[PDB]
Amino acid sequence: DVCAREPIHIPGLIQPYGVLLVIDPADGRIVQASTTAADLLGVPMAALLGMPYTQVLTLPEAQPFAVDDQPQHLMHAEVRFPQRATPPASAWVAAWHLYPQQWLVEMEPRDARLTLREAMPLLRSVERDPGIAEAAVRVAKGLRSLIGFDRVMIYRFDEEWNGDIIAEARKPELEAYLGLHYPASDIPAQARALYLRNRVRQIADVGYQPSPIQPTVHPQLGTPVDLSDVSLRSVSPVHLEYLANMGVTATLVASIVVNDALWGLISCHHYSPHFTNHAMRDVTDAVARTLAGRIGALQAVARARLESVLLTVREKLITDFNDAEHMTVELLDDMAPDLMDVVDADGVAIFHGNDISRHGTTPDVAALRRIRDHIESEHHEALREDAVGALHVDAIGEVFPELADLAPLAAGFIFVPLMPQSRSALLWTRREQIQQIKWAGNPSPRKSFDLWQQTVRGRARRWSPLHLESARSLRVLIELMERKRFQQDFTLLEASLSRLRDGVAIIERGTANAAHRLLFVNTAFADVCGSDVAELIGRELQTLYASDAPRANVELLQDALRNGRAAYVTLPLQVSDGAPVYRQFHLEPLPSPSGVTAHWLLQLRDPE
Amino acid sequence: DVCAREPIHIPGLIQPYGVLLVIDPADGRIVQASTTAADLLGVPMAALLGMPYTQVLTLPEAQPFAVDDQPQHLMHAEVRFPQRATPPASAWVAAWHLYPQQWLVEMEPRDARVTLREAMPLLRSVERDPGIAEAAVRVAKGLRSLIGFDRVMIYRFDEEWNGDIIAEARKPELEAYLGLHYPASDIPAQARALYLRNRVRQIADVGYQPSPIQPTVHPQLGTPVDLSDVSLRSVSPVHLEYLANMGVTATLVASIVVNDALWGLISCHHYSPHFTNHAMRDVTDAVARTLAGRIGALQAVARARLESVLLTVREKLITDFNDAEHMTVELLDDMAPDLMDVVDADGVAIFHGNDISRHGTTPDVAALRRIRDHIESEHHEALREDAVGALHVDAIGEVFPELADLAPLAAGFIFVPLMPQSRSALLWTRREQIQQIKWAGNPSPRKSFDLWQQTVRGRARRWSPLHLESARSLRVLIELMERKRFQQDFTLLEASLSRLRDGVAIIERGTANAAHRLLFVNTAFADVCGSDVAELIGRELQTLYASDAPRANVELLQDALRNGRAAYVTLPLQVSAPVYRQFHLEPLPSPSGVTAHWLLQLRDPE
Ligand SMILES: */C=C/C1=C(C)C(=O)N/C1=C\C1=NC(=C\c2[nH]c(/C=C3\NC(=O)C(C=C)=C3C)c(C)c2CCC(=O)O)/C(CCC(=O)O)=C1C
Ligand SMILES: *C(=C)C1=C(C)C(=O)N/C1=C\C1=NC(=C\c2[nH]c(/C=C3\NC(=O)C(C=C)=C3C)c(C)c2CCC(=O)O)/C(CCC(=O)O)=C1C
Repeated sequence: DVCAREPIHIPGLIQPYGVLLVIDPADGRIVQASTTAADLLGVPMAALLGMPYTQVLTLPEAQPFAVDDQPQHLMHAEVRFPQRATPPASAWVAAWHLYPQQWLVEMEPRDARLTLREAMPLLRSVERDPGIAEAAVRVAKGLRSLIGFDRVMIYRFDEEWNGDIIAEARKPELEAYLGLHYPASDIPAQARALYLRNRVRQIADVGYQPSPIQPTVHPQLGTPVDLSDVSLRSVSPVHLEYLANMGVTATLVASIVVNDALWGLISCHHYSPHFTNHAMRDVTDAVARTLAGRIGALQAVARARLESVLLTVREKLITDFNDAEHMTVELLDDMAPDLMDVVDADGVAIFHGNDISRHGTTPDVAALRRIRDHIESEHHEALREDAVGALHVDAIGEVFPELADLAPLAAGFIFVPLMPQSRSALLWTRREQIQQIKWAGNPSPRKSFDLWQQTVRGRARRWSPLHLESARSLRVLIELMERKRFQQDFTLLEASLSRLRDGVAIIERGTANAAHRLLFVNTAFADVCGSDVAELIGRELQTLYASDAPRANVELLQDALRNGRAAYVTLPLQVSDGAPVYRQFHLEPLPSPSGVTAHWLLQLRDPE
Repeated sequence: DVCAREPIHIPGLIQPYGVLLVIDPADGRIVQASTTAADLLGVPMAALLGMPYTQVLTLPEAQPFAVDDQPQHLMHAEVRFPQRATPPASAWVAAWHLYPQQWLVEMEPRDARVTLREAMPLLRSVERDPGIAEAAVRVAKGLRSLIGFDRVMIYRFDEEWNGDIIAEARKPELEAYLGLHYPASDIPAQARALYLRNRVRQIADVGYQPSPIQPTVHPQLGTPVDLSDVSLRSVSPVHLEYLANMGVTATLVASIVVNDALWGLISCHHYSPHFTNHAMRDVTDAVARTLAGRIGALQAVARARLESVLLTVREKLITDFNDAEHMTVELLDDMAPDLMDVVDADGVAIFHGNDISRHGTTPDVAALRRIRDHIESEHHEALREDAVGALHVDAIGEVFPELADLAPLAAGFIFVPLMPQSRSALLWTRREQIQQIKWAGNPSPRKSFDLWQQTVRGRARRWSPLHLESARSLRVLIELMERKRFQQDFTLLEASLSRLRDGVAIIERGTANAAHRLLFVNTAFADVCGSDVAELIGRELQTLYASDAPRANVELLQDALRNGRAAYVTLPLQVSAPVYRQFHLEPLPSPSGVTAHWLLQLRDPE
């Protein structure tokens, strides 16, 4: 928090190995310059300030130019210093950063002796490597041989922005850092952000003399120099403290940017001073690029493969579960392996009112009932809201402290449906996975990096979002269960109704513009009318009584229908053939949650 | 296809610019060799054939070796020819393809003339710019300046393997090819497949003299040379015809391979002869890979963004839809915008037995009923089986020719559920999207490339697999609808039966375990007994009649219950006067026909 609040991009200091000048794109005048400029360029800080760059420039290659909006970056090219008699003992090379209001020229030694063509057999290998692990180690081993670093490691960022050394290539005599876990605070967010912008950075000598930009703020713009893109940018004195405490004298780290996000870093350490020249710096850029590219592709194909297997298994469960009308014991015992696999659970428990069907490695029925009871609690009603489609825990003891135990079999779980009481419910469980976090430290930078193995009990393997959506996708199985149950009970009650002696009908109350329709009619009611049951459903009630029926008796029926009340009247029926069939109409209003009657029960006593 | 039928990988011919030899990994002797070898190597085809390679070429950088299974490929390295009195008018460079039974050495001029270093500002720029379009044009403009080709274009493959020029950089004086559509037959599957294997190919001069491999078939293996990995491999005379008809003299194309699949190509044309040396072929591979990597990342972020918006909206619909027990008109009118957005439809229609709730831009009720009827057809049962979780069409006229019209509003659609009849159903519709496809020809290769704008009607915007999964994920609302309907009807029937004047009870059978128990009982049946409805549920049919009942009348009831048949007997009940009543036991239908429940009714005295 207070660590992440540090400029780091505007230190007003550079590394002493190179020289930096700030040029005004209108005049070509040097507005700001680092103290290291005076010694190489010839002219001291006095006249060097406010001087046209061309008088101290000898660039045989490309030249700087005006930029409209998007800045342009020119590569390291030969630079010579005319206002001095052979100032360097080594070849010098200058890079340009051209922004609309300022130009920045950074120059550093060429160095020579070591390159892109020799990196190609390595790049070509990782491009066709299977799995991130294989590529990561190939890159560390390969890069360690290409540049000459004492140790090269691939630092993968995890979900909480912590880090893990997943690959390492080092001098045999060195203590291995492989598999060591570092907190998220070691690389604060403001640094991580810059590591997407500036993808390769070097520290030639940890604890150097930082060379400051003479006018710290722009003499006419009043702004500090945004050294985000300058490779010479002086690094944090907190990181330089950490690096000295770790015993490293030189650094070179390149970002692994997968899908426009910092996936990890290629961290190189040298326990002696080491300047990585523009050439080696470009080679490490190419390997980081290729490694980020392969990781992404492998991750993309993986997801794509997993999603299609997980779909088949889901679609089989939806079909198999629909096809069977009565949910037998062998049905669920066949379903169980695929019902666990879809979400990658260690066990599953199917609930249907007091009954529980447990499969795989799950707690006992008493505990599965203890877990379900606890979730549907009034106390845990906020959890079900804040949950997305299914409630899930990675560590039962944290979320549900009263279910602290049960962690060995149901440490993690996916509970569906989010609706309380419900009758039908699915509970996927993952058992405890004792995790061993290999800290290189413990919880201003740390002096010691001693191994500290934190043993974490009561947690299960994290539910991947692929497995959480696979769960949400199977909510349809809960509604399948409920529908089929109400369907079974409804047809039973309809069968009992359709075979009654007394002739009954369920009337749906109309509206002002709608009329009262027959919703249900039994064979005894339909036969007294003449028409078959199917033809009479949806027929208006006003149809059933003869278009002759007395005013008084009809108005009594209409008054109850109008007011949603009850009626008992003898009315003649609309005769299909002849004989006047009078029946006594017993209209009774069926209860409504609002008390405002929505349906009636019409029954016509069968004479006996 | 008669196009793809051509085995373009075994032509028995090479491009004349380089030399090819087939070496036996046991002896090191040259078994086969292109006619261009004799002139370069010194020794003519006569003594050259069957000669140890070591005698005819000295390699100071890289040497061949034995391979066990997986072939190895050595890069272009310096090659010198000792059997000739100064044969190099230019520097020569040799590449090796080492297979377990054969070695293949292909050599071509070094050419020289800053390269991989100069490509770096371009590579760093594409990996940082947003959107495939921006990158594609950057690559064409950039690559045109790096390797000086007259025109550079980015050819993106579509769903039906056709191709579209999405980016172009050309000599100003040249007629633009940008936005032109080419058929899938122009690059046969045979070629596309090879373009995954061999990632960069060049034609130095279209209509060259093809130099053949002297023993066309291996002298001891009897097989033709699989030139699939060889850069000198002679190209099809059909493409060379096409290229000459288009007026191009030189070509260089590199594959854009996104997630191990051919996404497109970087096609370069030169209207004068042009040989691209190993170095610029490596530079164009680096840009093709960086562009393929940028395309993939942008596609990955896109999916990631879409999946998270589609999720929120889907869970907004599952909650809102569950919360309401009464499906009001304003209910569905509130749901409608989010119900259309989840699948990115232009309209939606909710069905629930004869009723239809139309929202957005959708056809009329008569048409929505015409469509639904057509899907649940007997002669269209093959579609719903072959469909995954939801049936969907991109162009209604193709799949359903009788539904040829309707396309202006329901050109595309997603229908859920796949089960026929089923009272509840959702139909998402996308309206027609008239496409203007700009052909460079018309339907042996075409002589003319004249513009032909096909005005494509009757199709809608393609249903992304993400929207299709967003649809499958909302199958739960169809089951929500059906559950809530059966629940509403069941409580209604339960309320009704619990009046009726006549005493009613539903008897569950006494299978093996237990006896025949009361499943349901109405208030009229419970009152004649004495006990309340709740206490009487679960009780045996034996417990509610009191020990005063005659043997014969009881045995008549017992006989029907035993056989799963019907009865009608007068039996006394439990006296809380004994109270006799007409026991009318009727067997309720079963799917097996084997009776599982009965309807007991006791006619109320009148
Ligand atoms: C302010 C809190 C910090 C603590 C505590 C600490 O240890 N570091 C803190 C701050 C910063 N770290 C910065 C950069 C940084 N951190 C790492 C971490 C590692 N490097 C390693 O080699 C290993 C293990 C071998 C670890 C865990 C790296 C690699 C970097 C970047 C170094 C580089 O790119 O050169 C940082 C930003 C500094 C800057 O770039 O200006 C801060 C403030
Ligand atoms: C049917 C056969 C064919 C017709 C008709 C036709 O026109 N070509 C046919 C066959 C083959 N084409 C092959 C390769 C190929 N085709 C293209 C297409 C284009 N290139 C362009 O520049 C444009 C428009 C500007 C189109 C359209 C391309 C780029 C290639 C690959 C060229 C290369 O990689 O060098 C082949 C395979 C030939 C081979 O490589 O052996 C056949 C057969």
